[PDB]
Amino acid sequence: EGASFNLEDSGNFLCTTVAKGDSDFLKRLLSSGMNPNSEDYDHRTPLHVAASEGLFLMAKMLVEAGASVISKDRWGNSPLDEARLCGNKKLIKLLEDVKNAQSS
Amino acid sequence: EGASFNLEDSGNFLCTTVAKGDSDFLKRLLSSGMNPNSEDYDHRTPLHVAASEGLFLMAKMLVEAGASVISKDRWGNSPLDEARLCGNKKLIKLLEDVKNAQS
Amino acid sequence: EGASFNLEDSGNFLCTTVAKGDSDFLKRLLSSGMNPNSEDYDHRTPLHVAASEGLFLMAKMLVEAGASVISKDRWGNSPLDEARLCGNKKLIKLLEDVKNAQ
Repeated sequence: EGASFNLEDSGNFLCTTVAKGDSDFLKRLLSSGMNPNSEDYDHRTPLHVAASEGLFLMAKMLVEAGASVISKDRWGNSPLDEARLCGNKKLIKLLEDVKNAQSS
Repeated sequence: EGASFNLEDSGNFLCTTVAKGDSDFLKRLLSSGMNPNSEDYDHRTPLHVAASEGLFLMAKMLVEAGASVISKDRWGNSPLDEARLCGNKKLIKLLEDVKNAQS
Repeated sequence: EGASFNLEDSGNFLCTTVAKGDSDFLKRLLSSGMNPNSEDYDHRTPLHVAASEGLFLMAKMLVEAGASVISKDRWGNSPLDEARLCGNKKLIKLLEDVKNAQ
């Protein structure tokens, strides 16, 4: 029927969901695809939160939803920067390649 | 009756509520004794959000609730430090006074 | 029923309420029909006081109500001038956007 949350701050609710860490909840949400990424009160997209948290599965799944890596938090840090800070090889490679491609 | 909040992620919900910016509604939460020390997934206190955004009044009441200002976030900046980054002289003033009390 | 505030020294009361800093009280006040365009005896709008105090959330409520950004104070200073004195860059930006719109 064309399911779409379209909730108030649904992307910010995804920031709160990455705070929850429920990858299944997130997968079903992003299957409904309410929002790819949206800045939180810290101006951090849910991709920022996942990348800083090292949640590579959630971050890759958000990138599949459309969470951009060129977005930067309140302190001008992209999710790629957070992933590089974390040091997650798979997540670092994913965000490096995706953001470098996104620049073009 | 002693009914408490018992609400999941009190810190993150407080960050969200301060983000809304309803000073009297936060005050009503405080009349229910709302969680003084709070933090979201980025370890950012609602004090952090208020100070980075310069919400001096919200931070004023929240600190009145007994909120820890020396507490820092994922970035290692306290709400005092976040206000210093934002340069809210009045908010820096209040947070510094309460910190000198706390230190 | 068409309630109107009809309260003496409305601008002065609004400046004093900005001094109170109760954002919810002012939100409900100016959303109940009161106009914050009115200034005080010092011709300072409540927007003037908010901008000098750097009360961005409070001044944003104020502007949405209709508090003039190009109105001057007793000393001939706009709320934009008050924002520049405060040092709040973002407040300066929205006040400049409003002056251009107005």
